[PDB]
Amino acid sequence: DFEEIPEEYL
Amino acid sequence: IVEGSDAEIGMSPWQVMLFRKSPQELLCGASLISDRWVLTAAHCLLYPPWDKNFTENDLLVRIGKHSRTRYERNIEKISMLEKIYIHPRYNWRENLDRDIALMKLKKPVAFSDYIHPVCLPDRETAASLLQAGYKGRVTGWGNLKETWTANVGKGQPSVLQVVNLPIVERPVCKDSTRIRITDNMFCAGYKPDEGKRGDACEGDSGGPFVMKSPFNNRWYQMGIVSWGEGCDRDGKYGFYTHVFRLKKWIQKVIDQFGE
Amino acid sequence: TFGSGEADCGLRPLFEKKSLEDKTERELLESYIDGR
Ligand SMILES: *C(=O)[C@H](CCCCC(=N)N)[C@H]1c2ccc(-c3cccc(C(=O)N(CC)CC)c3)cc2C[C@@H]1O
Repeated sequence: DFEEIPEEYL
Repeated sequence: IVEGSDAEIGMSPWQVMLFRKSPQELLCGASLISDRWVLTAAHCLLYPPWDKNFTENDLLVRIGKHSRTRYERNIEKISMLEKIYIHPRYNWRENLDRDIALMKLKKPVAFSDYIHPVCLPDRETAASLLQAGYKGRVTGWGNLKETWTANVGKGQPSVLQVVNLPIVERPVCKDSTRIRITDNMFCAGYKPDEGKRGDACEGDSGGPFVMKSPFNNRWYQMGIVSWGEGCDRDGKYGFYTHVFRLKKWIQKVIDQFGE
Repeated sequence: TFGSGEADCGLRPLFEKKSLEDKTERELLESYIDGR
């Protein structure tokens, strides 16, 4: 459901 | 939120989303109380019956949001957690008494039009406002229709929802349930006759119940969304963590670290 | 001090700070014995 968030946050 | 409406933009700039990294999920609501501190419900992190026990690296915090599922590219801020603090007497065995937790952010958030902390009440603010009949306001991205028993119709919102609900008197709170109610809780919601409806629901827990002071025009957080029996069931009510009664614990922890 | 730092708490940039009301906050304020 969620749009992807920036990889710097994972 | 059941029977609420869409929030205006910037209407609740202290609302935070608790977001699981993997799988990517909404966990719970929360709130921003300074540049570095987030307030939520302990049951969002730690709940043994359901084998829930999150640590800091399990989670992200997302601040500044409106859309539930969009990444709001130059509007939202995402933060990492440094440290989770749960009340040492939170009662997950019995009734969710002391359902409160503090989260320390890795780096302070910058405020903006969409990111702005709420106040915590003082004694006289708690006293004047926390009265049966007065309404406060609950916000969140949780379900639109009951899932304590899964409900259809619409399911999930796309934007932040809002609802205003009256404080109910303590004897009616206690007579609505078989759970032992403590002085660290209050309940809220319309009575079955009153015609109006509305409630929190799954995915809303941990977020803010706020009220606006008529003396200084500021918003205060008086409750945290804690538990309830179903969502918007007639003759049942939402229960909230009583934020003022746990305020000593809150300031004890934010004073001991520490700059 | 002055709150937790802020001090500015609870006053929203897009509303209180520029003297705009949201579309339901009057419902809150008139439940407070109405009071005015
Ligand atoms: C959070 O999103 C869930 C909803 C909170 C508010 C919902 C509402 N006002 N309708 C949250 C939730 C809700 C209810 C319970 C629940 C129901 C009945 C009993 C108990 C319970 O286990 N007790 C403690 C042992 C007695 C209070 C809990 C549970 C939860 C968890 C869910 O994330």
